[PDB]
Amino acid sequence: DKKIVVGATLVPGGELLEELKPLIKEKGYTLEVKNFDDYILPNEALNNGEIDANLFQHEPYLKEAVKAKGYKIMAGKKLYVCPAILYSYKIKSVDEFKKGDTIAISNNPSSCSKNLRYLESIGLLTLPKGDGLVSPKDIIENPKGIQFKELDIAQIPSSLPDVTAAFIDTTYAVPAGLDAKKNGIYTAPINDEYANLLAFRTEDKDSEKIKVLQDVLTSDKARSLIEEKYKGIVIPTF
Ligand code: MET
Ligand SMILES: [Cl-]
Ligand SMILES: [Cl-]
Ligand SMILES: [Cl-]
Ligand SMILES: [Cl-]
Ligand SMILES: [Zn+2]
Ligand SMILES: [Zn+2]
Ligand SMILES: [Zn+2]
Ligand SMILES: [Zn+2]
Ligand SMILES: [Zn+2]
Ligand SMILES: [Zn+2]
Ligand SMILES: [Zn+2]
Ligand SMILES: [Zn+2]
Ligand SMILES: [Zn+2]
Repeated sequence: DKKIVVGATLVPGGELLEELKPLIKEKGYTLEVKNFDDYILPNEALNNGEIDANLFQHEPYLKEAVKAKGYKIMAGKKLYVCPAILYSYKIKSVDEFKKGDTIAISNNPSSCSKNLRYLESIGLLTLPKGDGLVSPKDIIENPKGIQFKELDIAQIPSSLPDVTAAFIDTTYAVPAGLDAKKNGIYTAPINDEYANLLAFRTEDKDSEKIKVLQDVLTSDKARSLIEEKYKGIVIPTF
């Protein structure tokens, strides 16, 4: 009734929501955060009706989820970007890549494709022109003989000792104890197309609960919380 149940991955959405509880209480609502540890279940729960909203994804991921699963869900206002970061225990600069080196990448086709294009933009390889999805099979030039290890996203943090470098979502990196200042060698450009945001059932588009959530999530308090906790790795888009 006056309870809002939001599903979220701990970092950054879960902890942001937790610190916004008092502000939500000021709007006359109680907030409960349901923790999820993966990118699949939060949307199921949302479409099932178990949660009022979720905070873990960007709109492109949601659109792909809607296409594959037929969820009746929707992206809200852009909140913050979480640029992909390339981590390494073995080198400090992308200039230090050499023959035989291995990069761990997600087996998600969109993430994989996007990661390969990041590596292209820094001159490490070349891909065919266009905007379609690319894979390691499509690499035209590969000067430094970089091999790619395609893994489940949950496995990538623990792979860092066994590979040269790895692309890891901040949602996975931070709870795994990875420090981007210490071990990050490349951060992806800011692109608000990939801004994480609140998602909710299309039916609840104009409901007060979603309205309350998006108010507090775009507040000055929300901005300062993001900046104070993540300092550079999660960037507000409001
Ligand atoms: C579940 S879509 C990926 C979300 C992740 N925090 C990112 O922006 O990279
Ligand atoms: Cl809670
Ligand atoms: Cl319905
Ligand atoms: Cl309703
Ligand atoms: Cl203001
Ligand atoms: Zn806290
Ligand atoms: Zn207040
Ligand atoms: Zn809680
Ligand atoms: Zn899970
Ligand atoms: Zn309903
Ligand atoms: Zn509702
Ligand atoms: Zn060095
Ligand atoms: Zn350089
Ligand atoms: Zn202000």
